[PDB]
Amino acid sequence: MKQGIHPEYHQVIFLDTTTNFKFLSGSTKTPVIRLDISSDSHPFYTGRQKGRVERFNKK
Amino acid sequence: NRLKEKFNTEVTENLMKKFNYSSVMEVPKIDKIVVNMGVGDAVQNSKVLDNAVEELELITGQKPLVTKAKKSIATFRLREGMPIGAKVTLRGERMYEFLDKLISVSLPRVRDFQGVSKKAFDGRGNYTLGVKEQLIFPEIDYDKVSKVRGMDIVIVTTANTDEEARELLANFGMP
Amino acid sequence: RIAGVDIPREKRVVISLTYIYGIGTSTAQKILEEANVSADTRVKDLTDDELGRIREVVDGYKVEGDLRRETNLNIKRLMEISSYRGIRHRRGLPVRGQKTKNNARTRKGPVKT
Amino acid sequence: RSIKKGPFVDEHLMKKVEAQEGSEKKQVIKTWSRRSTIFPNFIGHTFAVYDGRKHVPVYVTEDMVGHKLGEFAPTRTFK
RNA sequence: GGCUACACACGUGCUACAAUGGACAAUACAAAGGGCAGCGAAACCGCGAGGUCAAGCAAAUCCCAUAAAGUUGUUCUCAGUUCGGAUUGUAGUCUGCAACUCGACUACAUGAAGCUGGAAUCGCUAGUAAUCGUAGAUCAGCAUGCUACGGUGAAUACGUUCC
Ligand SMILES: [Mg+2]
Ligand SMILES: [Mg+2]
Repeated sequence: MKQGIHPEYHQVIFLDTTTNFKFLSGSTKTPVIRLDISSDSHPFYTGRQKGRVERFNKK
Repeated sequence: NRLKEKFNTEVTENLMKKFNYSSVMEVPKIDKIVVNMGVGDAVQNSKVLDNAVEELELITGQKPLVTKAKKSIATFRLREGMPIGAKVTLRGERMYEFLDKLISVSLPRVRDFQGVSKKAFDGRGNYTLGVKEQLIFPEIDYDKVSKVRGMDIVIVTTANTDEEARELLANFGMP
Repeated sequence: RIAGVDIPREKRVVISLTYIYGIGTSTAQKILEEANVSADTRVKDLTDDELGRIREVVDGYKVEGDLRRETNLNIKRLMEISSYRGIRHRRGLPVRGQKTKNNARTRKGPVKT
Repeated sequence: RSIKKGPFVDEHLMKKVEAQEGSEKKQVIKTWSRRSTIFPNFIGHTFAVYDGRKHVPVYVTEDMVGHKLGEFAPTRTFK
């Protein structure tokens, strides 16, 4: 890492307040950061997801 | 260093059991990630490449290497020596951080996510991501996007085989 | 962002929510009733609680993805069967029984000759 | 019938299908009644619909139920 | 089944391109016409198209039927937008012996070209053009058309030089 050209890449916190998953890591962001969706709140990881015949039988 | 401690604590064991390894040094590691942008529009506007540079630089945290023309082409009005794209090799703590970010933050911000591609291997153990949009990152304020643009995130490994790579990446949290 | 897509800052809430594929004026008003905010507000000034109420209400409603999938798959279905409307979809012509003798240019494109 | 009355199907056609309900399905059924709705009891049959000069074949599937026979016998031949 | 086709050309009308405006709440002033197995008041249910029960009504009595544009308020802030509302997908209603070919209407979602129109050309001299809604004929059902109705309401017409 050359002194003079790289940014301020400091350790910050990633909070998924939806499921309060509080993860620590680096960023050039400028310490608590807001995130809405994530591997612990997104459907496909979590595995939970939100026909002409059955349709026609109800009627 | 959540992901690296995770690797050394669990995945070494949960993988060496699956591949009957006699020595730890057989076990896969990510040696580097290369992040490209492939900017072909810099023939026609250099401001484009400057934005590209700044955005890779903000995303990753180091000044990206301006790649250049390797051989000159006239279908694209493209002469040798000209800048195209810019790359960023990542190694170490920063690699594991960027990779956990990918698994945990950005990829779950795709406009129409229904799964990464799962056959994205060269046959040897290297992985690429066909990214579409760059504002998917938190570092990027969506208001300063001068052009929606995609990226390539290569991941390079010491696994000799794609299945070992699949298990490594799953065990970190890739889909 | 709300439903995986940005929305304008300077447009009010009821209007900004309409820039999702899948959510119009009615649904926006009803969503804002359910997650009770005011409509006068502007998302540059809304707070975390308000925004999260809204997200929680929106998650129940198919939008920005499954809706594109429903439409595309329904059309592909009626094409895979050799139906009239799906023939029209395969040809690029109106579907509801309009007249194509004249004035069908949304589905026909501009004038060709 | 696009309405709370329930769908429409012609009675003769219904009777012929119930006759073919032995599931052997050796024969194509002939018809002129494009007006009829398709039921889930028509799958695996083979109907022969009148377009206006031909009793054309149509094979029935489960993606064809909330529809009509007439959707599969185009009356207008245009090239 | 077709007259509802569609690579295209023309004519005649409707909707718009927005701030003399969009959305939303309150409130006002008409004409003229039609109505028996036909107009369907009120009440209730439904977000709405409507539906159940049902009163009056063969007429200056009851009904279609709350006219709208307006006026007063809030909000939008000149952007393809809260303009525009095609196109398409879904769930529906009413009629009908049956709405795919090929009905109208509704609700939800999407949100096309279009930012005032080339050469050319049209109507109109006053309650007229322009604009706003309303009724009827045919009609089981369908009207951006046809015929009738009224509300607001201009500017200009020196003069026959020229087509
Ligand atoms: Mg004709
Ligand atoms: Mg509107």
